[PDB]
Amino acid sequence: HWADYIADKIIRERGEKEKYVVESGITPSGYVHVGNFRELFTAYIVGHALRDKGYEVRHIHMWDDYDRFRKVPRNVPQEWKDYLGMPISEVPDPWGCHESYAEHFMRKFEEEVEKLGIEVDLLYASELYKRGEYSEEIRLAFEKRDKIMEILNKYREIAKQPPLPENWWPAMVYCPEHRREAEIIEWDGGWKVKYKCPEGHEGWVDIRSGNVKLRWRVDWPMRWSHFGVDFEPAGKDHLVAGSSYDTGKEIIKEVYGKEAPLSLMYEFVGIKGQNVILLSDLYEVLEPGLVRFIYARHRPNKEIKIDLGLGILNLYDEFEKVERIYFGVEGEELRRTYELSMPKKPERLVAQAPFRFLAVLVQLPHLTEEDIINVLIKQGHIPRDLSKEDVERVKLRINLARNWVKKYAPEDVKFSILEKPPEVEVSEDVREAMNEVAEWLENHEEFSVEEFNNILFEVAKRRGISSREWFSTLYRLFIGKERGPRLASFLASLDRSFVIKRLRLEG
Ligand SMILES: [Zn+2]
Ligand SMILES: [Zn+2]
Repeated sequence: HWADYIADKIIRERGEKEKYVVESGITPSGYVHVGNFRELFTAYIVGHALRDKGYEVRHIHMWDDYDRFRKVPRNVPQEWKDYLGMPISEVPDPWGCHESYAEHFMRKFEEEVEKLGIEVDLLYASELYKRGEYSEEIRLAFEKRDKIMEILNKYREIAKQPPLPENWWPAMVYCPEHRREAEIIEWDGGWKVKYKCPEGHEGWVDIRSGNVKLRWRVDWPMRWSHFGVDFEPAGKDHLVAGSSYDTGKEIIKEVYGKEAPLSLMYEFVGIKGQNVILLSDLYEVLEPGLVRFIYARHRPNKEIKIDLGLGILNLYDEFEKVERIYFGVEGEELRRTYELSMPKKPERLVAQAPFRFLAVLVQLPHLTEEDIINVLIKQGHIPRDLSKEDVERVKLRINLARNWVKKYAPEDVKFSILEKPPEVEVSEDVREAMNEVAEWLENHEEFSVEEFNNILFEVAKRRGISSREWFSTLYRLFIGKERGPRLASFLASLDRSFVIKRLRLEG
């Protein structure tokens, strides 16, 4: 919904146009994470609602792969200090799998975004620059140098930070002979700039080539001008008083005679109980649709803390419930959230096997993917008639539950069936109650879990047995623990004669 708002605020603020332009951008200096993805998603959701009003939109995702190589992350060979100063799109790939350093991190992210079904126009600074797509706007930068410096000192002073150095140029240079950054020394009134290469050297370079890059403060608003960016969310750090945005909101005006696009602050994203987290990490246990929904369910300035542990079970339940309400297959605002989280138009409900139950079924080794699917059918969680998408969705989720149990689930919920019963105190009352449950199971090949579960309380009530004594005993005889999986659906999933013989304390 907050995306529809900002949509109204965009049709209002900006004039009513034919096609709008939304933008997101990242520097591939390392692994683009779950926090960076929030920016692209925010641009996509607003762009999505914009189409929901009949307008047309272009979502530009800009890769600042032309930024210099400042620092060497962890896991990246230390022997790569030699490439600092070079643009990332020309720095080698530490692992060899790709052409550049920037490519390794860009490919991973673009692939992670596809599985989410989110479409965008990927642009590369390195290509736009080289092609001279920025020749003109770059010259203006030099033509309005004093103006730019004026603006940056205007804000630097509010924060009592010292003014820009006297011989400051709004752009840098990449030495053609060594490709490392270099301070610009001189300029004309058109093209050509002189630079003083680090160490010992001098030289001239033509702006019309691609070795004259606009420093970020100018480089951003120029970009908003070149393309017609109408909306572009950004990190808190760029929206702080005299930061990127405020300083660009002026440069684009006083230099490119344009109004800056509207913006929005998106907050932090992480996992509970907690070293970078990528979309790949969430994929190990979260369906792509779930990921999308999680980002559409929060307000931009409320941080997202995903519980990949025990709280993942209620996550799926709430998600499933909303999907059911959306298709009316179950008894208002969440409704539009479901639409906005989906890149494509909602087709129909797809078989939903309760995550918490797969976590249980997946811990019974004598069960194949087929067996699991069949259990789900008998206990009626998924229709008997499964489409292609349905079996495709249930199989993936089964794998997601198997992954969650191995790596994210707390130790408490792990269990294993005891092939033989343990020696445990069992009162005459419980004994007779288990005998009644076994008889009911022996005379009822078929039944619904819901009723089986009612029968389990009935027998306990008739004999006068508390919950802790009743359930902790059944859990102990079956899995050797005091607590365990929801009882009714658990027992129904096991070999029937195994449950009967165990209840009868004879096997
Ligand atoms: Zn690579
Ligand atoms: Zn040089």
